[PDB]
Amino acid sequence: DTDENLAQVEVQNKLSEVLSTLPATVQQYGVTVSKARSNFLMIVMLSSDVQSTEEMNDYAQRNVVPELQRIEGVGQVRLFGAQRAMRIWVDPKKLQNYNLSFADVGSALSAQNIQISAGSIGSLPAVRGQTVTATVTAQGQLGTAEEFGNVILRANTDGSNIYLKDVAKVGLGMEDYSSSTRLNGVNTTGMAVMLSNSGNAMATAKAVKERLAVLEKYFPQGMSWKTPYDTSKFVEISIEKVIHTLIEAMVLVFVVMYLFLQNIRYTLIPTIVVPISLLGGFAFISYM
Amino acid sequence: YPGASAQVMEGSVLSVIERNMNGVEGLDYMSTSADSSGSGSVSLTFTPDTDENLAQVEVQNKLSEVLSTLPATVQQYGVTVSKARSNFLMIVMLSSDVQSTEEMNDYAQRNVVPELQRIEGVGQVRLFGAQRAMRIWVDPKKLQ
Amino acid sequence: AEEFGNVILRANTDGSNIYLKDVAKVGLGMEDYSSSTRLNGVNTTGMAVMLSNSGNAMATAKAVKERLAVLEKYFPQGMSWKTPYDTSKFVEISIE
Amino acid sequence: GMSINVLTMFAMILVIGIVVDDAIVVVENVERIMAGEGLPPKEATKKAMGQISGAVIGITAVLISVFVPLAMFSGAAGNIYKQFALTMASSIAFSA
Amino acid sequence: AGATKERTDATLAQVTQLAKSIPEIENIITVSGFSFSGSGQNMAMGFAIFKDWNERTASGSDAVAVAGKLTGMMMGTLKDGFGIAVVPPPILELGSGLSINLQDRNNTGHTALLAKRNELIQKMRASGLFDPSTVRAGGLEDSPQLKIDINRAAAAAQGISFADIRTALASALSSSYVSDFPNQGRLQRVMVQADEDARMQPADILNLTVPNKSGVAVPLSTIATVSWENGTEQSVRFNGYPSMKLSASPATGVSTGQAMEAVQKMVDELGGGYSFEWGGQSSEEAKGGSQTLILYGLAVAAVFLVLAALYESWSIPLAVILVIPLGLIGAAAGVTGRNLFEGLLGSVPSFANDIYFQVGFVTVMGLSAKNAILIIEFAKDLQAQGKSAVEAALEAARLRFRPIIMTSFAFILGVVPLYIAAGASSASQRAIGTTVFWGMLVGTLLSVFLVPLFYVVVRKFF
Amino acid sequence: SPQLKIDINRAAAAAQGISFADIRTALASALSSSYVSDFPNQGRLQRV
Repeated sequence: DTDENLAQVEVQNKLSEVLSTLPATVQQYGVTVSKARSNFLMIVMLSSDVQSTEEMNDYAQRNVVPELQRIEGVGQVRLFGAQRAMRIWVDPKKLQNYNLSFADVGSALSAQNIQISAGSIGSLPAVRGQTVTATVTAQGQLGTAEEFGNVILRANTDGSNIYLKDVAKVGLGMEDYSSSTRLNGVNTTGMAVMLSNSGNAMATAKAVKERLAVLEKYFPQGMSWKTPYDTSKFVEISIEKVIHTLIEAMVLVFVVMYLFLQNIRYTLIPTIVVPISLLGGFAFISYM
Repeated sequence: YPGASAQVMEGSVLSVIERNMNGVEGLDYMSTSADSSGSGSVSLTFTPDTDENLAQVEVQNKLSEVLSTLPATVQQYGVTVSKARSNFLMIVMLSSDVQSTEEMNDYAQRNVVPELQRIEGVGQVRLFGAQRAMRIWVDPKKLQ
Repeated sequence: AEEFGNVILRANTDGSNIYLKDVAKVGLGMEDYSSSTRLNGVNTTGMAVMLSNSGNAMATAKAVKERLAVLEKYFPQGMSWKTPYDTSKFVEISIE
Repeated sequence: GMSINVLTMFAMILVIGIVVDDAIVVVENVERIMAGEGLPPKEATKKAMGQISGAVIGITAVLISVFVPLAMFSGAAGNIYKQFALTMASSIAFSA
Repeated sequence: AGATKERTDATLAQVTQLAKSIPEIENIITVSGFSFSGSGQNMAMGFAIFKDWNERTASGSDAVAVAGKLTGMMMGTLKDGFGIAVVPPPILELGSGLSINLQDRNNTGHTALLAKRNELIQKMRASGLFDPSTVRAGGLEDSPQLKIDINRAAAAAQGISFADIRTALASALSSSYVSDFPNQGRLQRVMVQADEDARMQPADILNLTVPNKSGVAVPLSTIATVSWENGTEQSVRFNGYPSMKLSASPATGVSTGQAMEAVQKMVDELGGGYSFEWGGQSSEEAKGGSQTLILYGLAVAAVFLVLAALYESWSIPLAVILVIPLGLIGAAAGVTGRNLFEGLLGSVPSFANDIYFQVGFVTVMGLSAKNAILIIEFAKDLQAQGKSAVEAALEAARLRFRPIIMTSFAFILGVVPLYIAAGASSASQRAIGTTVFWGMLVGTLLSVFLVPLFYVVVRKFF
Repeated sequence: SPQLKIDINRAAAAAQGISFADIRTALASALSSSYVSDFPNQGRLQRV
């Protein structure tokens, strides 16, 4: 008896009661709850020349969450790969060289890279006859790989500073490096949309392929979208089959009746009866 | 986020929630309003078929998954979820002579939550002002 | 507030203590100081009730005004409640 | 389950004529017959109901038919339309 | 911009003064810190509630008139503030809302997106497709902000960790939540914030002494620079993309079709990688008026069918659905006729094709069908007895004249209280008052003469 | 699968060794990465 609405959130209920006892690394990561049909509706292969797999995975995350999760029917979209992160690759030998460690570099980034909020001038409460109220900004967040390399791991007394530029190779990489997707050999990066428990196949896949059609207009060009996997085409075949077969059976039934009743007047009526009686069934179908 | 300007508020807090808010069922569209008052908002308007019960709590679902990555100041404050019609039914003006605005706001919080939120129909009561706190006003010169 | 002023910020070796009474003005204030409400000029403080998505207008407003009626009995006196804004009166006009 | 909207009352105020319409159609026809056929209150009504019953059925069915599709709209204007149409469709059904 | 509670409560004080110069207004409620656009020290809004409807019965006492008078007073006397009074929409919201949300679908600078926002605004004002006036960027204000540049070279030389700098600026400017304390049987908040004398001077920002690693108190003056630049006071992210609200309207003179059409092309013009979308208010549900041919499609189909069901032919339904425009010309001339009347003396004629005209017209179309059904059903009986078309039609019209008058004129008179209705929701009560009254009067009149003709025209052809 | 098993006698930790916590930080951050903070990348808070 399907009621994913009451169950998914009673699951989140127990997990909200649980998250604290979970390891600090896991709790920082976050444990997700999903009412997920494990079946794949369709894949959307993104192939580009100027872009790379890492780079596409960053813009994939730019058209997939705002747009491909909003679409009706789809209750989950799984991206093959990972959005890009600031990967820092320390060398343990250069660590023991300066009498350093992983705890030092970790704390270094935890200190020299923090979100700082100041406040405002002439905020409330204010003095009498104050004139201007203005917020003040300060940035304690490193944005580029170079700024991450110039972070201090240790300050020597003579004025010399040990940088992450010395002990580590810093740059933009991915969060994970496990999943490898390939269309016909070439390195492509596809997105798999799955159905929620109220998900369709023709209407949903129609929606995602004509939504991605407009999405492509705002792509960094050189970016194309192919949909090899598609179960909506199997459904289209079914409605093609119902039209063709009903035509075959109807033309057939007419023939036997005309061959027996031997006049167009006699035979024209029961073939006019069947669309009416089947349309009646069709009405009952939408009702239930 | 008391100190957060518009951009810091939008980026460090509001944008973190939004990225998890269209996995919610029947999500028609969503907007975000981050201002310099140290307050931030993100609205999720749903498709016409009304079921606020399933939606409000799927919102809380994603936000329960989110609260940890949010700034320590915000997480200590707490981020609230509400199925709110923005229209004002009525205002209840409390006027007193012996009492002051600060003092009334303390007893306002004494008759409004136990009583004016229990009442059927009302799903939100907004108090104009704030309940009283132990304010400590340090002088930075006496600090140095 | 007095107990908050006598908190130690630093204990000197001779026995002297640096208090918050010295470095700060401590007392009861508000959590925020932004919103300013005024009825006809005088400094009043009103409460705005909004409807849930299953909210009425006549029944709800009736309920809150006759609930606050009994609530006033337990008020620290000198405390009066006025309801200038009211959309239930528009409904009463309709049934009239 | 619909709370009484304003338009619903408009109906019943507009409709109030149309509920009398059938009562009028009947009462006028017996009155015509109580002058034309001019027979005792029972026999005149027999002649009335015999010539005018189906004529009343007409009025009912045509108002019922024309008023139902105003409801088949979804949305804000759809809600208001469906309300007014349903309250009418009920009132005419009970007048019929 | 750069406003504070003092100047705001000063403007609000002037507002309360002007509102209390108006006898229609009973009470006024001024609230500083909030407006429809946004929040802050510059934002404020007032609720000028009126006296009873019964007293405000004179030309210039309607909510729109006081709104216009008050706004005019403020625009003339209000110092240090843009103040305007507007009237609340009847239903849907519970002003004319037009929400475009120009989002950038490329990671370009916010400055470029708002420059393209103003570009969209400017080009839409210059164009006639987006009819002039009602042009205003929705959201909030741009304000001069302070920008503390902190070189990490100073932090590495003799400076302190960024964390301590954060603690300094945050706790000295925007208070710091430290713990909970028991107050009168309730756990309240304890908050630490720097004095007014400090966190209010722009130059004082550097004067705060951050705790160096060695227990030294060092001012920001040695490690930081303050830059008096500009910045937004409201960041809007619509649908995952940072957007901006701008306004432009085609109202009471031009259909919204062409404007909503050209605007997509407008957004296409700049960048090409920029997009827009729609939000809005009651005016978006006002759009639900081009769904009408399906209404009357289902209407005349249901009537034609039921007619062909009861009367058991196809000529009579055609003799009745022929009568539906006769009530239409009556309702339309009634609305137009009252828009004529009200415009000559002292009022602004405000009747139109609203929902009350529509629901009222549906009624009229029903009653007219009833009338046509009545006479043509009797003439249907009379054609059976070999009575000629003109004969059967005349004897029918002769026999159904009195009841038709008796019913219709009981109804036409019955909606006169709605026709003359005043007070609360009077605009609606009179809207459905006019369209029903004149729609049924002219409807009945034209029908009662042309319906016996309708039988003769139809039956002599069928 | 063939796995590696690091046996750590607490006698060594008590003699000249370090707390188990630091050993955890070492092995975890040296083998399976360590999530330290968030950084602003092209208008989006990503991971470092």
